[PDB]
Amino acid sequence: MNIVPQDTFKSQVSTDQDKSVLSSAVPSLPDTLRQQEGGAVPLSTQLNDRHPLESTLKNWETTQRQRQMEQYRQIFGIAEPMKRTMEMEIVNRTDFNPLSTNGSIHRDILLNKECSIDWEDVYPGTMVGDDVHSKIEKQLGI
Amino acid sequence: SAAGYDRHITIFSPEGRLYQVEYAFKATNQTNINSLAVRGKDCTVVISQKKVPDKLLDPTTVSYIFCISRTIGMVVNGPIPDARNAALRAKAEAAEFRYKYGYDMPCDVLAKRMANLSQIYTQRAYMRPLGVILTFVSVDEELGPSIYKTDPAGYYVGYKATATGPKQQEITTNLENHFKKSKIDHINEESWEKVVEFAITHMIDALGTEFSKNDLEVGVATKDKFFTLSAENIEERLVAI
Amino acid sequence: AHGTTTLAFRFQGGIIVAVDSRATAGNWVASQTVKKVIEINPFLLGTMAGGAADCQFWETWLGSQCRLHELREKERISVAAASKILSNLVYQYKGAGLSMGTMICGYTRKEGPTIYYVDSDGTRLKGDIFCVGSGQTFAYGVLD
Amino acid sequence: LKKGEVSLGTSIMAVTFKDGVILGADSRTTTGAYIANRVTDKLTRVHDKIWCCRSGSAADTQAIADIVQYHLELYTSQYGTPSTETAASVFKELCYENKDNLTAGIIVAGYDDKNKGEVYTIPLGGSVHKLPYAIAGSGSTFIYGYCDKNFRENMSKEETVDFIKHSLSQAIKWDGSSGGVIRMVVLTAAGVERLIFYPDEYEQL
Amino acid sequence: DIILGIRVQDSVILASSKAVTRGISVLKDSDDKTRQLSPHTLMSFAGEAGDTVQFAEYIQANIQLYSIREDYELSPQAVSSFVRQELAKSIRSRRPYQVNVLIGGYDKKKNKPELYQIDYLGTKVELPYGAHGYSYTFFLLDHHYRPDMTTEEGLDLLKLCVQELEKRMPMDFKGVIVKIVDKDGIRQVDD
Amino acid sequence: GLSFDNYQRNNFLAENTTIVGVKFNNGVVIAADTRSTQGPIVADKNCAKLHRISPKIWCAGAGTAADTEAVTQLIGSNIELHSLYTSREPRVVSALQMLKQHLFKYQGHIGAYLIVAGVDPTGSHLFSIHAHGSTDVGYYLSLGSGSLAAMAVLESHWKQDLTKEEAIKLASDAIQAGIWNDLGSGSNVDVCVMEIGKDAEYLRNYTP
Amino acid sequence: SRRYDSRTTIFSPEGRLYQVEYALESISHAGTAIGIMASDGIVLAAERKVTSTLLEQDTTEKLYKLNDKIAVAVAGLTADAEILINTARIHAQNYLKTYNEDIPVEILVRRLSDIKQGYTQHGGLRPFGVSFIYAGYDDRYGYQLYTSNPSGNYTGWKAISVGANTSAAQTLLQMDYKDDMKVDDAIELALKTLSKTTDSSALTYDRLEFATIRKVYQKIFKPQEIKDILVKTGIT
Amino acid sequence: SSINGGIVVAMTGKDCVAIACDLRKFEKIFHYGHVFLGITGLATDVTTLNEMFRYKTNLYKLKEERAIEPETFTQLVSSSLYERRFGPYFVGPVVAGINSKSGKPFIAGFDLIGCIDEAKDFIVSGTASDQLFGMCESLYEPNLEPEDLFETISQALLNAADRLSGWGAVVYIIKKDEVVKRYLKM
Amino acid sequence: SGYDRALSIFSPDGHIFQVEYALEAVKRGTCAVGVKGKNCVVLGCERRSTLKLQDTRITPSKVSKIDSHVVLSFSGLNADSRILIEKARVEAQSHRLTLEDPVTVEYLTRYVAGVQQRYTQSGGVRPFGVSTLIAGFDPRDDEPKLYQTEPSGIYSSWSAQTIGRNSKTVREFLEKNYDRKEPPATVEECVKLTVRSLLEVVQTGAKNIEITVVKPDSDIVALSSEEINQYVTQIEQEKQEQQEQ
Amino acid sequence: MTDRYSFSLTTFSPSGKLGQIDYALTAVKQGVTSLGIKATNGVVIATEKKSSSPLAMSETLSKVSLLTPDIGAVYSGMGPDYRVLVDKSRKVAHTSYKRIYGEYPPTKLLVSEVAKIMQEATQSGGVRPFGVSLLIAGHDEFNGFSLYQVDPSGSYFPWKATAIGKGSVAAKTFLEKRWNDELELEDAIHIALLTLKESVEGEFNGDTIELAIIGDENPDLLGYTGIPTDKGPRFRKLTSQEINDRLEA
Repeated sequence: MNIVPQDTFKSQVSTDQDKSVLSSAVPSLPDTLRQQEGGAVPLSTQLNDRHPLESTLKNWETTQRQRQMEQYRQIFGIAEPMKRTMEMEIVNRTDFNPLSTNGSIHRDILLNKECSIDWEDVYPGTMVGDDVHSKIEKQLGI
Repeated sequence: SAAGYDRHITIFSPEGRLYQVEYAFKATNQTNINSLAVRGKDCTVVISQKKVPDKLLDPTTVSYIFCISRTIGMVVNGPIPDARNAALRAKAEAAEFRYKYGYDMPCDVLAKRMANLSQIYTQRAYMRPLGVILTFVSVDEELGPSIYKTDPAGYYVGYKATATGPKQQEITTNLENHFKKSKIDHINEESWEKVVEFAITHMIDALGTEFSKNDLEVGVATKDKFFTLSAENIEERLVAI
Repeated sequence: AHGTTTLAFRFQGGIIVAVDSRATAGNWVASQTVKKVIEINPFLLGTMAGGAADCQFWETWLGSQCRLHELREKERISVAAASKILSNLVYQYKGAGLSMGTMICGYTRKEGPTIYYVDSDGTRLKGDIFCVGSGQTFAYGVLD
Repeated sequence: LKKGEVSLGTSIMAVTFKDGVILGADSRTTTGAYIANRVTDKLTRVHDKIWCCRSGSAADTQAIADIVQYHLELYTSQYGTPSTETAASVFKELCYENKDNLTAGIIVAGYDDKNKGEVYTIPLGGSVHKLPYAIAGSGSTFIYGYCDKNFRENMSKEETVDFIKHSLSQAIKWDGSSGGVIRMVVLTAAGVERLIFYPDEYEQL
Repeated sequence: DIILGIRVQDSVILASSKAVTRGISVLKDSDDKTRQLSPHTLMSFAGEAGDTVQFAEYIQANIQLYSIREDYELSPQAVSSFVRQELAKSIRSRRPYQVNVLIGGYDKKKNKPELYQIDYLGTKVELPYGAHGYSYTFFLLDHHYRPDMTTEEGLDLLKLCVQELEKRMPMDFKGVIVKIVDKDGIRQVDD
Repeated sequence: GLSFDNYQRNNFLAENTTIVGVKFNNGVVIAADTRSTQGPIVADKNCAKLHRISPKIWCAGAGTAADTEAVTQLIGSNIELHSLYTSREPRVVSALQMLKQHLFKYQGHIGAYLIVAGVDPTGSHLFSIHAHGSTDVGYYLSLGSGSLAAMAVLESHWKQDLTKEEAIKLASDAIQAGIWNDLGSGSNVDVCVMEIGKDAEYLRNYTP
Repeated sequence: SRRYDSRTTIFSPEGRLYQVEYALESISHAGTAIGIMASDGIVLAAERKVTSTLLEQDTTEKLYKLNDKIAVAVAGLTADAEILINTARIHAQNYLKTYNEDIPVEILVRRLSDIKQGYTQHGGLRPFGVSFIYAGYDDRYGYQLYTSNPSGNYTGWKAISVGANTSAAQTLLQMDYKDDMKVDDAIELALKTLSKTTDSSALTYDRLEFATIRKVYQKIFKPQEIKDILVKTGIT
Repeated sequence: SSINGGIVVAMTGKDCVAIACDLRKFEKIFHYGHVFLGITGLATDVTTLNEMFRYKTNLYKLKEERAIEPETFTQLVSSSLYERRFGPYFVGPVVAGINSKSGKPFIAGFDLIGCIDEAKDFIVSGTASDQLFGMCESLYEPNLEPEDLFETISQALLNAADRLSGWGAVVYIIKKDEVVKRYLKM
Repeated sequence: SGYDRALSIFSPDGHIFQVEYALEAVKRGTCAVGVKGKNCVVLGCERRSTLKLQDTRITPSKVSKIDSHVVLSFSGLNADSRILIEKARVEAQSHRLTLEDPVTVEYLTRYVAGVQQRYTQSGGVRPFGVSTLIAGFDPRDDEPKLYQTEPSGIYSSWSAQTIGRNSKTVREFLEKNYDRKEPPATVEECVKLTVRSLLEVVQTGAKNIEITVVKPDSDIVALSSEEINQYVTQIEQEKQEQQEQ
Repeated sequence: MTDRYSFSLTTFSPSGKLGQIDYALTAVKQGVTSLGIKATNGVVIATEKKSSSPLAMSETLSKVSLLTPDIGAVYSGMGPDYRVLVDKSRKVAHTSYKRIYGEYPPTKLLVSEVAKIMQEATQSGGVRPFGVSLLIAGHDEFNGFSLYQVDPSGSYFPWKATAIGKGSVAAKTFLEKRWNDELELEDAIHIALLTLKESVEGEFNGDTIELAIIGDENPDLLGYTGIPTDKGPRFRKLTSQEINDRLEA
């Protein structure tokens, strides 16, 4: 029953915390070239000096969804949140469009956002990566 | 029947049809009961048939009429598990609409929402449609008395009056003849009791052989509340002509 | 770690690493003498010159990384590669609170004798003569 | 309390009596020393016979009240009319789980055929307390003695009305952030009754 | 850290100083402030320790990848634009770090030298001159610069700038490493 | 959505009107002044401040101008989509709810303060909206740096039984007082009248 | 075989990919498109396959602009072609933004070909089933002409054809191509090849799309210009 | 190399517009067809905005198959600026142009988060405090012929310059038919 | 039987048939050959006869430079080789960035084999129908390195190896004409041996043969058509002189 | 895992055809007839209403939908897919265009967005293609009036006049014999009524057919007055009474 998102800070760090981009030469260290972030961005710099509202905005919709699921569990039972989560997971897992980033129509219907617009909708948004094969590897887990 | 696929999932056949949707449609007549919905001047009446062949059953626990919100009632044709699933989802939809937009959910908007969910089920491969037919009745603050029906294919539409069941054709023909005679798309009565009696009379003359107070279920929607009648109320309505 | 003078240079056939073993007493008695230089491998050495825990922990970790690399490639790791591994690791945590200045000294067939200096700021300098300590100007002058 | 926000400086009272409960409040909203709203309805309805009054941040309490009304509509669709204890528990859970980010205090008054009228108070922090009567707000501090000297159990409706009127008139007289008209809601088995009293009436008490 | 760049009629001359990090007695013979981006494009950098070297090596790796992929060399203008993009991207979500870059190239297709300067915020300027570090040299450069200077005259002007700068350095100014980029590639001046 | 890029960079670089709403027996009136100031300088002597959420729902704002414009436009798009979806005329309560939840989501970091008036099948409605997500109902409201003079005028001559003409005159007088007595306000008076059962009437430069 | 053609990620016992082969086969059901590179420009011609009355000819289903220097002729499914065309336009703008220079043609062709190849290697994706003729100019190689098929392979050409009558059109182009031709000669050759290889009664203007690239500007011919050139060449 | 900061002036004539910027080659005025944009502020943000708007206008022309009009471009600039609500570019942009279909002149200015100021007479950006705004107010007259408008804007810039380094100006006079670009290196 | 429908199924005799089918796909590609000399490596490739209207100046070559000291040739599906080559180049640059040392030949071979193996571990992906030959010299080393990689992820080290169409005949010729005791001691001998090996399957001659030579200190040279023509003519003249006697 | 993917539901047949798209086209061809006619002053879009029973209120369900004040659409095929795609198009008109440029999109760009959405359903692992065909009529400042047809595969073409559905071939021939470059909007409406008369088997009156026009701006439909530059909607749906009056004439 949370309104404002809570527990947004990291509690542990490591040099292999990002499994997607790890060096093949030294598997315990991240791959700076394939990160494509400017090459001078250590992970430690991401732990300080953030805008206070950024974490609230990034996790807002997930928090509202979790509160709705908790209310359904309290009032309806386990089956209702189970079914909602199953529907959403099936819809999300069957969609794979490497050339587009827009959400599906059915996802919007399930989220009850058929006729709703937020700034995420208006503003949806290299040398290495950003290709179809990287998305294939990330999606399949290989 | 389906040759290869189309026996499990909802994809097109060579004829351009969705066999799983049609089979879900055929699944709606398993209960072999009928329901009727009519509009009054300021009320909407739904009457459903009760069949309790088993003598060990508790009759008071058998019902296909559900209360969705303060103003909306629903009648389901089909097996009771999918009926209860649909009822719970409709309750959640109405409550969320009220929370999100600041006013009560209208009957037609809820019908459209359920139909959109049904469209999801008809297009996704790993989802099956619910083999039920839903009928929502209310007295909308803008549109007056309202009856809207939704089916497994995702199609929804509003009705002056409607009937659904294995014997829906006879009731539909009788209603059409009556509305031809009266030239009015509703019932000209000032109380919902007269409308209930008229619906009971229509059901009796359409199905035949009549019934007692325990073979019927009646729900009535007014401008303020939707409520289901009890056995004594139905007995009074049967006695009163 | 002790800010005492530490020296390293490479003359013709190896590296001379020199430290002063004048330990500082406290509320303890040592069972044996302490060492100001960490033995990373039978072929690699490092110096602490900073936070003692950081140097000990991360140079033991570097020894593990070098061992795994040598097992994989069936060859001794180059000193440049080991110093680069340590530098990348310390740079990933730059500004978090670490403090360590180490001198990685090694000798390989392909490179020869090599000395690098790695700092907690991410600095990685190859050199011939290094003098880091409380008084290091005198030692550097005597060397030169 | 975020800078530039709106605070609910008010005088809130809720009293249980013989036939039910009564909830009363003033009607003043102030930003600093300026009366931003001279006529405010502070009696918030979350269910047909479950009402509340809010204190602290106005935005936070409005969001919490909206969520509570939504929750009670879901509960009613499933199980029927909830008890005042259930609404108080939902309010407490919302206020406590978010107390590090929201500043909310609630007074809940309710009626049902089982418990026959109840008052709950959730002060800042998220704890819940059930009391025969409750007072809250900046102007309540001036009537802690008076109420403690004038409350009786099982009072009639008129006696409860007079008690609330006198106490809120004193709170209005002494507190700057309070004033305007007195609003009251009477929750009994016979239904919901609304009452309003004007300054020319209660200032002569 | 001091970096100077002078563009002349036929080449680009880049001068850089040594490091002397912090109270560490180092004897070495190398240039740690210069990375060769391509056979006809050189980069000099001056700024905070750690970050600047990481950024320079990242840029060098990207440009080498492009050269291997296309079997073709980018022009100095495209290289400078890519460097500006990467520098502006690095400080997108972190506190900016001190860094100044001089990129000197020789466009073979246009057959002409080019020089660019990029500051820490990501401002790229095409210049005939350039300097970062110690803060007068602009006045001397403005007084003694011609667009049609030869390599020898540019080297003499650079020597004059070095002599002027040495009189204010605290006598620890060691040999400044000077490199020349022209149609024959990149070379280092012994003097 | 809205980006947080270059926040640290900007911090590093740094370290180195009168609006009124009145209610009458068959509708609402919203009026505003037309002076735009970029500080002490008058940028525009005729600037429109009455904005349209929907054909019969209008609003006027103060605070951060870009935030006010963006929030009004976004809520207008949402209202249009919802009205198409339900095949019904939009309601003032729906816009109020959307605005309140959008402003509560951003925790007051969007600096929009609004007066929203309108008519719908349920009647006539006037609301005030705060940047932190709190809303209130009223019969007459004022906003802006000239709001105290306008509120004095409103408190002088307001009563329950008001015709359309009297309401228009009262709103015009409140804006005039803001114009004369406040340095931030001036120039012309823009009005918009909404009645139950009629089109909205938008009168630009009503008195002058 | 029916055992090895249902999925795109399964090899046949002979090492063949049947879904890719079927995607290649689908190309022959599309109208012919011809590209000819002369010594001073490039000519693209395309025969509309679904031409009929009541169709708005003034308002293009086969010739598209990627940027100011690159154009494409399309053979196959038009919706997949539009997807890939929008992707290519975005990639060209990305290259311009990053490097402040216009993207070379071969880089763009290779990017699109990689996208197609990737779409041949995932179980949930089917091949695009489109063929592209790229015509471009860059400062490195000058004028250049490429083709790409659904399998992800691309090739450079002097004169190429894709679509319904590739064999006959290629025979004619082989018999009639000269390295030193001009743009007008290439226009005449392309029109004559389209008139010979077409299965319709006659080659009119309403069944043609025409484009040229020459010093650099792209000219996409209007129907009146097509009619004028048809009259001039004697085809009428 | 300095570059940061500057001034931009836009003025409306009878059937023409004028846009001028200061100059020490780094120029603060760009065009995307028949629409001109002048940016003052941080050099990095000016370059970034120029590249982004070139990107977006090229895509717009490829899709719409027509050049973008000044009003639509103004809306695009406003939305792009508001996207960076909490990390805004340190820029003051000004837009000038002539609408192709109607022929009417158009000038507008923006704040750093996209608030639009549509002025009928003139717009000053960079430093409209010291002398430029007052000089333009004292010199501007409505409905001026292109020669008169050019003289007025050039004189305003010259008067501002005297209020000592190498100073120049770049002026664009835009009519529906042609655009004339001149320099004022004085 | 019913055991060749997925990559995750063993046959009763212990085979995975989709791997063999990917090898069958490789068998249809143009021939590639690699010969390791005393101090050089030679990679030869067979090219299909260029069509008359084909532009023979911009089409990619059959031998690609992964780095300044390592070259790669392939056989099989041409479009998958682009993906593999791009990944190899990115990995070489990443290794240089991470360890300041350029890759060794064996390390790059192992990375390529790892990518190929990783693309065999899901039922939703297709393995690369490519077999590769990777040649080069380790930095500051003078020992030539030649390796072969297969679609399953297996890599091997060879003194001379052929892959692709009709590679068995070329392999038999190499076995007859190549001995590890006395490898060819000059670049000319290695190139001549590679040309003669390719001439056993190449239908036309010098116009269907491509040759790249790798020598220490990162010396990578692509021979022109004229030099290959000279080698072919010399071989033909020697054969004619032998037959005349 | 074997649930991190799902194989493609649309694949190429050995002949080179995508079977699911062809079956969706068949489903479209089994639908009710709809048509569009493009004139010099406007565009007419028309269709035949159908009812499961006479007791249904045909006005509740409308096959003609306003996408923008200047763009409308009609259909042939399956209704729920229509409803989903219309909602998506109405949302996209705002998210992609009006929140960026301050104006509604032209007809062709909205058609392109809808067609992209439809194409993405034919390259998926868990949705079938939409079994529906679209007619979109619109007007914009720099292109005038336009009429487009969109297929289940996502291909769209501009038409001077066209028809889709069960009686599409005969209607196409009748429109071919009755179209010219100088037609007017009223003539187009009359031709559309005549064409629909040949396809409706039952009652051909105002309660069984549905028509809408893209014509001139209707300031009486704006809902507010005071801004001379605010143009009213050009999309207008004809009432049943107007259709009856035109049929009588």
